Amino acid sequence: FEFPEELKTKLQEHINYFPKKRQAILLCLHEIQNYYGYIPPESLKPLADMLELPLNHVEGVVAFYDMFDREDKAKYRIRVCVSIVCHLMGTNKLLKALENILGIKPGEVTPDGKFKIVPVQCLGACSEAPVFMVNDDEYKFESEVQLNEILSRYT
Amino acid sequence: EFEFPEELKTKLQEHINYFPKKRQAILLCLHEIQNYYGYIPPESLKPLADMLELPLNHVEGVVAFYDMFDREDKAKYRIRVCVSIVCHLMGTNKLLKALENILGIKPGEVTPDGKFKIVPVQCLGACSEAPVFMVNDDEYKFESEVQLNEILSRYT
Amino acid sequence: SYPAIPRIYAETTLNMLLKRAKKPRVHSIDEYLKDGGYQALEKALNMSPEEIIDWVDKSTLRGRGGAGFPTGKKWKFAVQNPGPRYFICNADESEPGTFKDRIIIERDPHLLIEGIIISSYAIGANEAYIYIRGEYPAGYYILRDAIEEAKKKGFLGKNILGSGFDLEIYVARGAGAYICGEETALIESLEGKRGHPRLKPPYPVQKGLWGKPTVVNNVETIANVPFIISMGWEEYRYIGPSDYAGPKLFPVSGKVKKPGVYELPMNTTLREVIFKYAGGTLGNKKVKAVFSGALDCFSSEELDIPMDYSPLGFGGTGTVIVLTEEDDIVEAALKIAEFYEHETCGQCTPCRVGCYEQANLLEKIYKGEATEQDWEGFDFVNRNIQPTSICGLGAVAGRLIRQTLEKFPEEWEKYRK
Amino acid sequence: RSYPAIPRIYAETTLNMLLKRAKKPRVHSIDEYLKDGGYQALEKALNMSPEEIIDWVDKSTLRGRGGAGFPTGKKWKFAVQNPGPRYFICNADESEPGTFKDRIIIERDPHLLIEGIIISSYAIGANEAYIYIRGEYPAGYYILRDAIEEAKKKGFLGKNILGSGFDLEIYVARGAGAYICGEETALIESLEGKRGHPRLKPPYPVQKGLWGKPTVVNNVETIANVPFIISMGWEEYRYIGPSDYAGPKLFPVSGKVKKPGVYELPMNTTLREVIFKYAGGTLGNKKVKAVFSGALDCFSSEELDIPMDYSPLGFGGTGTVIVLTEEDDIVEAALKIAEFYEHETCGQCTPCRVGCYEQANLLEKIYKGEATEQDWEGFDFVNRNIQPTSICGLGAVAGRLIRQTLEKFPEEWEKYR
Ligand SMILES: CC(=O)C1=CN([C@@H]2O[C@H](COP(=O)(O)OP(=O)(O)OC[C@H]3O[C@@H](n4cnc5c(N)ncnc54)[C@H](O)[C@@H]3O)[C@@H](O)[C@H]2O)C=CC1
Ligand SMILES: CC(=O)C1=CN([C@@H]2O[C@H](COP(=O)(O)OP(=O)(O)OC[C@H]3O[C@@H](n4cnc5c(N)ncnc54)[C@H](O)[C@@H]3O)[C@@H](O)[C@H]2O)C=CC1
Ligand SMILES: Cc1cc2c(cc1C)N(C[C@H](O)[C@H](O)[C@H](O)COP(=O)(O)O)c1[nH]c(=O)[nH]c(=O)c1N2
Ligand SMILES: Cc1cc2c(cc1C)N(C[C@H](O)[C@H](O)[C@H](O)COP(=O)(O)O)c1[nH]c(=O)[nH]c(=O)c1N2
Ligand code: SF4
Ligand code: SF4
Ligand code: FES
Ligand code: FES
Ligand code: NA
Ligand code: NA
Ligand code: NA
Ligand code: NA
Ligand code: NA
Ligand code: NA
Ligand code: NA
Ligand code: NA
Ligand code: NA
Repeated sequence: FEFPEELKTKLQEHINYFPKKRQAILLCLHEIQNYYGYIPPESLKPLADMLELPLNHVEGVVAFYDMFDREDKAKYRIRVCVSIVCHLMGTNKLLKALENILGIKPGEVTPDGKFKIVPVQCLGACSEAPVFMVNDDEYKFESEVQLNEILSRYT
Repeated sequence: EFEFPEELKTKLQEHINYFPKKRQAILLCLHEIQNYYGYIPPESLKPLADMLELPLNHVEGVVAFYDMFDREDKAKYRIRVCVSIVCHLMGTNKLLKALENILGIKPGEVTPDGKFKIVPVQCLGACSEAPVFMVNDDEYKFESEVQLNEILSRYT
Repeated sequence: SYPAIPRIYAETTLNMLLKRAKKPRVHSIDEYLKDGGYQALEKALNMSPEEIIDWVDKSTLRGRGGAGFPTGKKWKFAVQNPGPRYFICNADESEPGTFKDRIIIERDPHLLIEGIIISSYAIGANEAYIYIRGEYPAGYYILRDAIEEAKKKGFLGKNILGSGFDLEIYVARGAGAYICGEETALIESLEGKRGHPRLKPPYPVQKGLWGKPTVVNNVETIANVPFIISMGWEEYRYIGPSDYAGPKLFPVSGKVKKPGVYELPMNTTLREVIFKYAGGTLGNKKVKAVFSGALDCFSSEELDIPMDYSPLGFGGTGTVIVLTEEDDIVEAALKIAEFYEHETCGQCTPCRVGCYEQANLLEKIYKGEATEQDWEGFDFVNRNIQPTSICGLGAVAGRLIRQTLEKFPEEWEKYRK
Repeated sequence: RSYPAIPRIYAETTLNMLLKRAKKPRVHSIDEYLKDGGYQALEKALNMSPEEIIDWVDKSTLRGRGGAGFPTGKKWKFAVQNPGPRYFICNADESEPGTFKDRIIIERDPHLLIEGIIISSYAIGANEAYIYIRGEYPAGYYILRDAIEEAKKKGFLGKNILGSGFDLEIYVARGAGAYICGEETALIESLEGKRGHPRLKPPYPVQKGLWGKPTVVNNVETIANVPFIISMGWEEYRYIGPSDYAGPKLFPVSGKVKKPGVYELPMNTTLREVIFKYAGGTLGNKKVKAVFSGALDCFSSEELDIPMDYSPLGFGGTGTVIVLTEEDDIVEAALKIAEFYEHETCGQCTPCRVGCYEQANLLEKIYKGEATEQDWEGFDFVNRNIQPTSICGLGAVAGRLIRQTLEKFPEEWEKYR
């Protein structure tokens, strides 16, 4: 396995950004996940070499940090907050609306690999509960009609 | 000399700062003045002109033009009675009669206590609810004298 | 807390403009957002202004303020002129029998606001106005509060939703003049002056507020804009007849069982408005006439016309004041004359003297104190209000009354004897 | 410059300091920051000795806004007694439930934070500084990267800043989903490219931090105060609020209030005032049952009259106000707090590892009505025994709020027994 040159260039920028290469590990893993829609297991050995770190170190880090997903490829990650404020204000309504539109529940991917619902802890937008993200974009859920229109923006 | 009380002057300054140009606030200011005093005091116009950076005769002409402003009669509550086509068809005269029975005044007149003035006005844009009147900013369908009496009892 | 407003009945077959405003209460931004509100704006900001103009043009949207001028075409005229440009929402609604615009303002203010934002973007205006008549104080407080809600949610201010588009909406109040709904008098009032109409041309789109390109559009017109963007122009054009497409509001008053505002397609006939929707006449009396505000008088022989902007259509504001068989047409004509007497701005001599004399003499006729000369004078004056007039008031101050003279000669004759 | 979508959190200020710009929900770039007099505090700072800056920050009575309220000046003094090089770290990991105060500074007024970081770095003699921002704030990350570049171009970062001989680079690191990485020592481990495992304290970072060197870690909101202290002087700063607990404070208010959002207020404000005077009262005007101070404390409705300060009887914490009303099931809410700690224990310490897990696992059984008598007794035991041997604050408090609900709402718990 080998990184495409456009991605490798991007990883090199991160590695060169901080004073020490190993500081770039999380920026690198975000970049990888952005590129592939998940963390390819085969990507870690080459990344470890670029960071001048042992492979097991890199594996331990991927395992520790909940945002990284080595299991499921998805184009769009719908992160749904399931913490206290969103729960009080209507996480379950958002989840039901998502099941109506997409036919999936938290932890599942659509068969086309387009959407995965990820249950997450407080997203720091609790005044706008219930909160969800679609990749980097963040939104307040208002209603199913509203949600349907938002999701239609992601092709 | 006449000066605006600070509570009024403050509100006038908000309006004047609201639009991009000071002079655009002229009607909002005059509404505010009439709200405070129960009419437009003639003496108020020169200070307002100064605040708007307009000539006095400009302000005077604007007050004269706009029918909502009243330089003659102080009144705590203006009972605006619609006298246009739909309200006329549906019972303006019944409403005027009820008002005369309760308050003892006709259109154009003020009660002796200065509390109520009846103001005949053109179509108020609530014609489905004819006959229509306002009491200051509140607006109502007239149903009957007993009902009108209850409405007016809320203005003290 | 807002001033008391009468609870005007509202009914819709289309569920668009009156989707929320059929319920007589303020719908605030959260309720608006629950119904998908402001998603049309988000869509619009991802389109070019030129595209938005194109969609509004192809929709067939015509001016709902009464003249029916094609809206997209108005916008195109504006944008061919150098900026800055201004966008004005005309909420002066003061035509007799007309209460269609206030129910949007007072019940679903965000529909209007969303429309203003999209329209302003379309024509490149960074400053917009609502001019609301002074006798709508509640509408004013509701709009001010709604605009602050829109600011809170980032739909107004600088760099709206990262688009680079900036907009402020200012709310101005009228203070008693019908003429300030005439678009050029409205502009004079926004500039801090008396409401005196300007000679046209130029039209506002060439020379308006502070002499810059300015679009004036009616409340109802603007309320259509979110639907055009949300549905697309083709889907919008499926509503009603393809040549006069979209929802229309019809304020119905007078001698009907169910007076109120009806949202209906424009292929609806006048007879259907009265009998199918507004519940027929009070006491099931016969229709004598319908006043289209203070503009036209239709007789009972003219009820099968479409409520559209065609030459043979009802046109105007869609305002339907129903008179029945026992209503005296001369008494009704007097009220129309009194209206115009009260509202001429006086700049033009035949309008000034003609509106006054028409009312003065018709009162004499009505009271049976008219001389033969007063009769002949009334006829002459009625025919001579229009010459030299620089705005539509003088053009039409004799129109409805003349139509009653032609359509109800027997009633008038009773007065001439 | 296009950024990911951010919901438009409402923000309101009585003091016009931290939220002078951030009360408007958009990015304020360097030109707007400069127009408001920004970066003049830095210039003034660079004409001062580090020693004097520390003195001012000490005399301001500024306390850590990350939640513990440690005196900031004292923290800095401790660092500078140790030989360099030294490092400065801005903690932007903000992941406590209910807590969204820091992001509005980052996303709307980044230069306020940047200016604070430069002054603070100069004060402690750090030439290398970091912002560690949680991974779930991607917009904040890009906004900060862009602002740093703006600052560089205007000569506020780099070598020999404004001819002072002071050098600074600010690096922006991202988290990747671990609440624990907000704990200052786990944050440092993460910056060093490792798992976010907290270290035994003491030593505190000011003695031994990043690469073993003296390191000051301060919260976003703490740092954002620094430009004001320099701009106005410490005397003037102390005139804000009560003289013991001086300065502006941000209060993120969520849950069952009419106006959820961030409020900038002085710390003599009561909790009752926050909810009722500022946040508009409760949804549906329902009675307040409890306030959760993030995931740390539970206040009952008998404890609303407390000051929002760092006093022993005060609200304390981060200022986070999650409101629950009379219908909200306290056991259901406790389960959500238990689930949070279950998901975030790093697992180094055995009672924390097993305790956070079992607390959640058993409370779910209790909630679902499937708990045995031994499950109930086990729950009580585990809740009281998460803390022993813990080396960071998570283990120390993972049972705290839940225990408070057990003591303050026994009626409701007993119903589940
Ligand atoms: C709703 C309400 O309370 C009232 C409504 N009206 C209505 O006002 C209408 C007359 O309005 P106006 O005199 O503005 O009509 P118009 O036909 O001269 O112009 C209509 C619109 O199209 C524009 N327009 C017309 N010709 C144009 C041209 N050549 N180029 C650019 N714009 C043009 C013009 O600027 C205006 O906005 C009547 O039909 C009434 O129904 C009158 C009084 C009160
Ligand atoms: C904002 C947010 O998302 C979260 C905030 N928190 C808050 O974190 C707080 C606990 O933090 P910590 O365990 O760091 O508190 P502490 O009291 O041990 O120390 C606070 C600061 O003072 C320094 N400090 C304390 N004693 C010191 C000493 N003797 N010498 C030097 N520095 C000292 C210490 O290094 C840290 O920076 C709680 O009150 C929570 O409110 C927790 C989780 C998430
Ligand atoms: C005397 C008089 C009074 C008014 C008008 C005309 C005249 C002659 N017009 C029509 C106005 O000038 C203009 O045509 C419309 O506002 C344009 O908007 P639309 O193209 O209809 O959307 C008008 N329009 C409106 O929207 N509200 C109003 O209250 C009035 N009042
Ligand atoms: C589990 C856990 C999690 C966090 C913290 C603590 C603990 C125990 N702390 C507090 C942090 O360790 C430290 O006290 C502050 O960052 C110090 O800065 P101030 O003195 O508040 O300016 C903390 N602080 C902060 O600024 N942001 C955060 O996201 C967190 N998260
Ligand atoms: S036609 Fe009549 S209302 Fe219009 S400008 Fe002339 S005088 Fe004024
Ligand atoms: S107390 Fe808990 S979170 Fe803190 S270091 Fe120990 S196991 Fe990790
Ligand atoms: S609890 Fe969902 S964003 Fe905070
Ligand atoms: S005629 Fe009276 S409100 Fe219209
Ligand atoms: Na270094
Ligand atoms: Na979950
Ligand atoms: Na301007
Ligand atoms: Na009215
Ligand atoms: Na209404
Ligand atoms: Na604005
Ligand atoms: Na009038
Ligand atoms: Na300023
Ligand atoms: Na520069």
